[PDB]
Amino acid sequence: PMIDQLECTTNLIDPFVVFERGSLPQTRNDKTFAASKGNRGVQAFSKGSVQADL
Amino acid sequence: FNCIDWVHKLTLEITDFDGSVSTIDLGASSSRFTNWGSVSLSLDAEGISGSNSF
Amino acid sequence: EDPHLRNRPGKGHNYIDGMTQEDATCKPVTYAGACSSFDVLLEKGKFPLFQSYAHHRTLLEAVHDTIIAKADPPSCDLQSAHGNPCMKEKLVMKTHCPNDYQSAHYLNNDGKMASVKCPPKYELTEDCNFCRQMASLKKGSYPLQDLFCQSSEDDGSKLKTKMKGVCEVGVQALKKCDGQLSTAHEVVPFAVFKNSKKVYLDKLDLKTEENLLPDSFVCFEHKGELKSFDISQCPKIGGHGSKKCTGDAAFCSAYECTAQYANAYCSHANGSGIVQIQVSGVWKKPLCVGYERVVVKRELS
Amino acid sequence: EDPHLRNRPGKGHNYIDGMTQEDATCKPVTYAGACSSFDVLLEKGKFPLFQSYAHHRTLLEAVHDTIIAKADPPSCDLQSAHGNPCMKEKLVMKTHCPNDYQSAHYLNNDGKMASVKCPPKYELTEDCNFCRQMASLKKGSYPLQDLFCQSSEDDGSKLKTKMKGVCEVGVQALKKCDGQLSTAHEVVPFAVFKNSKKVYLDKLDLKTEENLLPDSFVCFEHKGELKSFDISQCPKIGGHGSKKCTGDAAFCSAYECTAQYANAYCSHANGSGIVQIQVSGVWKKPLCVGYERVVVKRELS
Amino acid sequence: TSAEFSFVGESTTMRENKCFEQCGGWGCGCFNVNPSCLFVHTYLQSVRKEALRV
Repeated sequence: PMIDQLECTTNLIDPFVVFERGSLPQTRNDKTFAASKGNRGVQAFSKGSVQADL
Repeated sequence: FNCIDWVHKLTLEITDFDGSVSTIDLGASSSRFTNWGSVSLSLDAEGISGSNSF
Repeated sequence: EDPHLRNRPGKGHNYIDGMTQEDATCKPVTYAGACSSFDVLLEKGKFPLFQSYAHHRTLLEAVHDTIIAKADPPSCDLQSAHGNPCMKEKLVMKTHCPNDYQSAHYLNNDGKMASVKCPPKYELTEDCNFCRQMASLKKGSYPLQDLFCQSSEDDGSKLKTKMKGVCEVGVQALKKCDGQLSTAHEVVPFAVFKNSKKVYLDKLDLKTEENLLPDSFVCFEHKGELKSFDISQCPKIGGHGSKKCTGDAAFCSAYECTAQYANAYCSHANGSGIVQIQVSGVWKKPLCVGYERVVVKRELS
Repeated sequence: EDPHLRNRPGKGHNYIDGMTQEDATCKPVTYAGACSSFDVLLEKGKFPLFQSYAHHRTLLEAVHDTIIAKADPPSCDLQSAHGNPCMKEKLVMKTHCPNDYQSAHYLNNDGKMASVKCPPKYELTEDCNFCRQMASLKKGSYPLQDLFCQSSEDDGSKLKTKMKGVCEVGVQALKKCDGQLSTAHEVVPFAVFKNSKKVYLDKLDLKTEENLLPDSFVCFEHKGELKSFDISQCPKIGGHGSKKCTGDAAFCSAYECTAQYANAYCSHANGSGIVQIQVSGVWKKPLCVGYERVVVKRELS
Repeated sequence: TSAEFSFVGESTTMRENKCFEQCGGWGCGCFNVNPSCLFVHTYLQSVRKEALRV
């Protein structure tokens, strides 16, 4: 407050800086995190085989 | 958001006997609904543990 | 629900051939009058599906609006000698009917207009499956189903009922089960498409959107209560018409708002016009969808 | 202490050409007579700004004091042929007209003063657009804004509406937007300067300073709370005049107090002074600052 | 006290009443699809003609 003036400042954290700093695809350990190819949500790409029963 | 348990999801399409193609998915041990029965997964594969710190 | 309960757009006729003894109050259908073929549709705890969507037409209103055709005979005689055509389609339906009623219309297999009628002066029973001898008798019919009709142009002849493991659901017969039979009183919804039959479904996924048709906008004039105004008189953009119309952005974005030369203030409806259903994964707009209470005969062997 | 809400400084006239039939009670505006163009300005919960700024001029008083320019024509007819020029700048004005009132004015985007009215026998509607039929017709002008005016001659032609995310508000085309438009109504203040247009502002900062102006004191008449009294009849300091007045230190420090020889116990008005707005970070002297609901066309694509 | 056992009596005997949910329909011996009721009235009686004071 300055009698008649009012200088209000907020030190808000910009999320676009963090979003543009480390965006997918990224290399984490032996896996490779990337986006999805259908439903919304983050996924993960592996380097192994397919061992499942339907 | 964050991840607490990585579910092994497999994008699996289903082509019926008449000719209709339906694209669904299966995760961990979940089931779906089709025009001829129900498909589910019996065994998963791999599995990333420790994701609460991300 | 919907605020418009007694107000019916368009014609609003609820009378069938053979039971035209109530046209003084059921033609048209307004806030006043005691219409025996419309008062039971707004009862709490009876037909909630009709209370959810009330801005559209009904079965009889669709018949009078050249939407749903009639069967043969349109009004069966539930007392005539040598049997009657409307018998097996009624004995398989487990629906309750109050007393002092003479008719009870429903939906047949071909999606036409099938109904029964008691000769004067007969009444119905608890299950309203037969006419018995004789308060005041209602001069109309009783809706045996909880369905609502509208105008749609989506073909669905190849989307026949695919209920697996069921012998005869509702009224239609999928096959001739010669072995075992499991008769149970289960509720199963139904849907009717263009040039199709009474298709039964498991789940009911509704959809509420709008369009540019006049059936999605209401109007009212200001004079010294609520007074409805015709919707077909609002001119189009760059076309012709009768009396000028005006409204908010939802109304001005469809028609032509003249403002200073208008005579009635129009407003947007509370979500009405196009009601689509989710069948076979895609979204299609049915004709007469509902949620009846019949008897389903499943398989066993 | 508490200033009254009816003591209008200056001339105190609230009438316009074409609807000046209420000049018997609105010229001037005092406790005697019910002025139709001032009764709704003191409604609790409707115009809080006008109640906060009591001793301040209005739009009509600014017109009569040669402060705000007049339109041509200043009173446009609603049911007249060959279109209506006073509708293109008023259709995007979200207002609300109650009853009885026949005419209504508004502050156009050209900085002038326009007004509309219905020819006999008609009145206003709910959207303040066309005319309808009804009890009595109050020959006046219903205000549609919550603005306050004052006497100032500060030039401000180098200041225009520079809102963020606004393509075209009202009828003034701001920045060129090649994308779509988001036609929607919202709240936003504004401020009109001298020799300029209706400049819209997203935020504003009001500043009130106390001076020794004659329009900053209230007087309570008595024999020699209570009723009001004309302050223009009070004598000045170091002189005489018509009647006599007295008060506390705030009134005796500016004028002359005769104690027992006075006829009205004056005091200090808690709600006056010169009001200034802060535009572009620079304090200027506005003319009429209001707070209405307009249709702002923001961005979308 | 069950409805199918109120005619027996309320003698001083360590007894208990249970009710287990069974199957219904014509495949089990009923006319309704709702599950049937299995009223069980179990009572304990003596075996030996002598007792022991521990």
